[PDB]
Amino acid sequence: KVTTVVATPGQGPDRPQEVSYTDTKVIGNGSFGVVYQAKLCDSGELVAIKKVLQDKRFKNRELQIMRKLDHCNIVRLRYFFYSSEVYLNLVLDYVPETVYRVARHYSRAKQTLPVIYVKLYMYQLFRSLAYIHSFGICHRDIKPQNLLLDPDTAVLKLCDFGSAKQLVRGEPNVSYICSRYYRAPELIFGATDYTSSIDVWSAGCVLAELLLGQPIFPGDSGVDQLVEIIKVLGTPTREQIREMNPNFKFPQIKAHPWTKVFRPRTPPEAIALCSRLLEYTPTARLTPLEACAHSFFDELRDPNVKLPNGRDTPALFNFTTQELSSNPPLATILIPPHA
Ligand SMILES: COc1ccccc1-c1c2c(nc3[nH]nc(C)c13)CC(C)(C)CC2=O
Repeated sequence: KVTTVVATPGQGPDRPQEVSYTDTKVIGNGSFGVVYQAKLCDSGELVAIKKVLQDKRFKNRELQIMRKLDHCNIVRLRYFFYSSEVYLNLVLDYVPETVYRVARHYSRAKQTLPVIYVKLYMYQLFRSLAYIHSFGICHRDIKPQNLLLDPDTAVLKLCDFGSAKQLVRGEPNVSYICSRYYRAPELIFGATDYTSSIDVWSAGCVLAELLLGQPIFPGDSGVDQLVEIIKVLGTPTREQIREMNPNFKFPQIKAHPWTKVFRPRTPPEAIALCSRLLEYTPTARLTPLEACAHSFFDELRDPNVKLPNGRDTPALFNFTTQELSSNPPLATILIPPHA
């Protein structure tokens, strides 16, 4: 059974072309609408299609954002089209697994994902974040379930830009965003003048989860989230609280030292990385490019590095000027001699 529609390509000139697909199958939903998988008739390639109710009182923000983005570690918008009350259909690349699902197979077997995979996956997530943040886009929903994963190639793609937004100095933003477990403390204190650094809090939570086998901060609610954070970081400094929201009763608790938090044969360089990501003071957190340049990811800059299945690594070093624009000298670390 073949559906043909007139769709504009995601990146190109506004040149609507007939597109045909088959094998339609519901795989998802949300308050937005429904998500399908489909096979493109021409290439045979697989696709997800996010179908979203649109009014005419607004440009869709997810769409605006997806048309600007072009990057190996971000899911690609292939086409978009309208259908029957009118819906928007985003046609995305389909990747059958996520970090969350892969990590969960490990965890259900009381096992720990090998560190090489943790390096690969985290590195590519940091790239994707350098890319979007250079446009001033904040994802606002970094979690393992939103990291697409081809486990044979170890390629990771960031997906689900339905909370993503451009942040502008002096335009306030909603404090209750991000999935709870991955939600930065400034957000829990109700900050509305936050930066892109909330995505970096989230990323360190993903890293920490991948080293622990489970979420580091499993909060009963928006507010118990803060308590869970405090058990590990301890109560924040008066200056820390001011850096989060310059404008809540909790007892006084000391920091658990970072080395006691993770399994004992955990590499120092992961702990060191983690600790510069899960900082209270938002401006103390590493930028995504600085995090890519961290020494934890040095195995990935070795010229002989190989996936455990014997294949080569995916592309790790093909940086664009866009991608490097926040700190260009980092290229000396980032692009190693052998490229
Ligand atoms: C907007 O939809 C998504 C949002 C977040 C994560 C994945 C998807 C979607 C899904 C999957 N692969 C995907 N590849 N590409 C897309 C898109 C996508 C496989 C799952 C995890 C089993 C189901 C799913 O929803």
